[PDB]
Amino acid sequence: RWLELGLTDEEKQNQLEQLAEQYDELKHEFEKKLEAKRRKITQGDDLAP
Amino acid sequence: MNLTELKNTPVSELITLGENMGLENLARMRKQDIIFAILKQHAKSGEDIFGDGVLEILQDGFGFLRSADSSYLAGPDDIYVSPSQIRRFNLRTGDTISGKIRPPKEGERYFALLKVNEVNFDKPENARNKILFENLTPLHANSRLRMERGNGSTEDLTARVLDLASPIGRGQRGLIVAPPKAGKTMLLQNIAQSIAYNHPDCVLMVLLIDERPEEVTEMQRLVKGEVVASTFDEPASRHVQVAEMVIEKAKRLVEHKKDVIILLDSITRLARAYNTVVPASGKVLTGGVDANALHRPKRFFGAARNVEEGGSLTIIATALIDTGSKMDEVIYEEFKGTGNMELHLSRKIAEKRVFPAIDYNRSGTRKEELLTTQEELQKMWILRKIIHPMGEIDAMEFLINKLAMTKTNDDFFEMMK
Amino acid sequence: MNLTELKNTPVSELITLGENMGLENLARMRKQDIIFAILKQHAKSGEDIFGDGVLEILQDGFGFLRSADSSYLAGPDDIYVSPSQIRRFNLRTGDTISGKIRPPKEGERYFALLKVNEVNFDKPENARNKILFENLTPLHANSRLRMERGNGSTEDLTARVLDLASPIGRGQRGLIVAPPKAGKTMLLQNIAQSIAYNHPDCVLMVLLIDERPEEVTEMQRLVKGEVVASTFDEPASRHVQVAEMVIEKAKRLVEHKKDVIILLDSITRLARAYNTVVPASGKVLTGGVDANALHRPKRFFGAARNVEEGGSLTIIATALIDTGSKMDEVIYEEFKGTGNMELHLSRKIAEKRVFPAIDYNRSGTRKEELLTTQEELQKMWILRKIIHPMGEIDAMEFLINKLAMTKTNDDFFEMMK
Ligand SMILES: Nc1ncnc2c1ncn2[C@@H]1O[C@H](COP(=O)(O)OP(=O)(O)O)[C@@H](O)[C@H]1O
Ligand SMILES: Nc1ncnc2c1ncn2[C@@H]1O[C@H](COP(=O)(O)OP(=O)(O)O)[C@@H](O)[C@H]1O
Ligand code: BEF
Ligand code: BEF
Ligand SMILES: [Mg+2]
Ligand SMILES: [Mg+2]
Repeated sequence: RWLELGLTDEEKQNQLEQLAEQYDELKHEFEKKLEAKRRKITQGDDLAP
Repeated sequence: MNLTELKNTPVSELITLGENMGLENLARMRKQDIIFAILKQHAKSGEDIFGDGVLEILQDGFGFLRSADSSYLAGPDDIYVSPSQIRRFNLRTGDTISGKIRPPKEGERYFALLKVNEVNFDKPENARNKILFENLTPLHANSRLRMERGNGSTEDLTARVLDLASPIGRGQRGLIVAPPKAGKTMLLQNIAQSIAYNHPDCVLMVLLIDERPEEVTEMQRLVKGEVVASTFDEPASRHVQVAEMVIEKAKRLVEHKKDVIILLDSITRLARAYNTVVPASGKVLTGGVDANALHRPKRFFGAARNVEEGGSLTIIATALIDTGSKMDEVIYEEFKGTGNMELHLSRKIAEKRVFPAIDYNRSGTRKEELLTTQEELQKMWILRKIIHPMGEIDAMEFLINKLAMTKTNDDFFEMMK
Repeated sequence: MNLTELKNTPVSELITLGENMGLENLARMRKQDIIFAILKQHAKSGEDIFGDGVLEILQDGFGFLRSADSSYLAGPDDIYVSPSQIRRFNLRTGDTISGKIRPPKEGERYFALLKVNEVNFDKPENARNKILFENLTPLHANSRLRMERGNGSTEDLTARVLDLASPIGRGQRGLIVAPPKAGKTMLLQNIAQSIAYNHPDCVLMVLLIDERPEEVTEMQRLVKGEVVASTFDEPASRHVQVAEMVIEKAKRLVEHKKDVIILLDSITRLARAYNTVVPASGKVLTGGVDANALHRPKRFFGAARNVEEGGSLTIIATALIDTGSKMDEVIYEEFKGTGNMELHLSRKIAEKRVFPAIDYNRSGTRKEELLTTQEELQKMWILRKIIHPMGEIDAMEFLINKLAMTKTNDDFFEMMK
């Protein structure tokens, strides 16, 4: 829960930021897939006129 | 690419840039989606994108970073922020954020934040170790605000009168009681010019609620400050939204040890918006007013204070009277014993074209001893004793006529003896 | 661990202790839940926990023990008490309780009481054998309160004037009639300092309703007493809540044979809160006032009395006039013939910067013969006869100018002959 620290910013914090950005992108993609599956399995089905 | 750069550009320059990019006709649609589409293109082929604004937390957990030039409005210009930032840097409602953004991917329409570069013009590391707002220890006015420029033009004298009628300092609550057609607009304009000229270090903000768009336009390009306003062609939702956002921005900024001074005109229109947006709680007052409809305006007005630990927040809200409604009187009566700096503008003097029409006898400031020296405050007392037995119009006549020849206020005090 | 210990600590010390405990960032949230979380941790690893406060009974049967530093507000700091205590020790609204507490178990969020150590600074055994409040036999003022310190500083003379204008004793009802901008704030401040310096044995409480937070802050750390107040950024619910809790605390404390003296400023704002919180009963008066909206303020004011069986309750509530509304006059007229100690502060003298501005001619005290000796009261009568034919301003001029040179009040009486 403490992925974020600070030491020798010039490159260490750069790599840590790249990693945190990749993590945020991964979480966003997972949430997108989650909501897509949700709205797909919860959308109103057509039955008959 | 910076967002504020395209922001300070007029619409014609955005049109020219979009036509230089060779796209579909962009001049046809909103400035909002104009900037949106040109940013989408230039970010399809361009660097990292940069942006800045103020953050508002939604009830879904995520947040929206909006611009003050759009008066913090919802639209394609906004920057989406995830709750993961609000857990990592523990973001807050009203934080001045500036950082890197990117285009939205498949199915998304809001630009996503990449890395916070400046949080309230400060370090995110230093954004943790901060002090809470109401957890602060308020204090009386300690440092006085110098409004006298020293040049003595046609309008500067107006400010000088204030300097001898009701001195203001950082952390003081100012309330202006004036009927319609009394000249309060350029009163605030001259005050803002003077406090922006004398103190370029404190961030200065104004607020216009239910105001005409002409004054909004002429103000947003004449004085310094993020001139945010709320025109009457929008419902109370937008007005209370501006209230929330700018009051939270000021709160965060004083929490960051900065002196913020907020100019509101008028507080009665904002309170009316609060009343018409808040649900009815059963208790009605005279004129269709809710008892709970004044709670949030009272919060907004009392947010200003002088912090001991650092920074300060001074509010100057104007109040309307003598306009006939029930709400104006009930609100002004509710707010009378709240502010510690009354400025009364009598229309009885404005009808004679004697500007500024200031009720010096009915005006004053409590705890004014902590703003001026002993002899300054003594001269103020002697002059108040001299001018008090006089009427209203003749009082301002003598004041303005004697401040016309002498040019510095202490010289006026000297010559008054 | 005592709760009041962490209570008297500033927020910075709580932050340092929480960081010493090595937890999640606690400086981010309320002082309320700051103390809550640090207590939860230190009680996960720590002794029995101890706490203290005032109890309020809920309509569910249970009760909440709250703190006066939070002005008896609802939050995680509160201590839950079961109705089984209210059956065993037969607890009551407004009891000063102090006892052992523990963390809440699974699913609970309020600290639970273990064993009452002190009930109103007294034994629970002796908490049974007590006398009811209205069941007491009221009496007139028997013992006078000495407000003169004897040093004669710049402000102490103010109190001395009261000692010759309207003597106060335990059980007397004091009502201050003053317009805005009359200097009543530091009037109560000097009175509180004098009665806290002369009588450290009687528990002294003040009440600020709809007051500015600056005065609340400067008062809660300058005088002795549980300085409880109610700022205007909360609705009438909180104000009437403070009214209930502190009046019940004073009632229980005088029931325990203790002299309680309550300082309220102002009674008109509290009555306005009562009006705007009470439901409408159909009968409106001039200015949107309910007939039943004054019943509870009248109860609050008349609660003060001088008990024969032991202890006493003296209330000093201030009233506002000359501020324009309908409510101020209707309330002051309703409360005029209620209190037996009028103190009138004329703004006509405060406009001349003659402090304290006291209307000696229009002031007085009924049954003043039971507070001073024969010659003291005779000298008071002779001086009243001397100063009554004079005006207002010149009256206070002579009073203050002749009390300036002499330093003890009886010496002033002697030299006045
Ligand atoms: N300092 C000043 N210098 C020049 N003209 C002024 C000044 N103050 C007021 N006025 C006059 O007063 C009018 C102001 O109108 P407005 O701002 O709408 O007043 P209000 O807001 O009280 O209705 C202008 O027409 C202007 O000529
Ligand atoms: N004893 C005193 N000595 C000097 N100045 C005083 C004294 N009492 C009052 N004042 C003046 O009166 C003002 C009191 O302000 P305030 O407390 O708001 O009055 P009030 O409480 O009556 O509204 C101050 O500006 C102060 O200069
Ligand atoms: F702005 Be005006 F006083 F209507
Ligand atoms: F505090 Be002042 F009397 F309004
Ligand atoms: Mg105007
Ligand atoms: Mg006062």
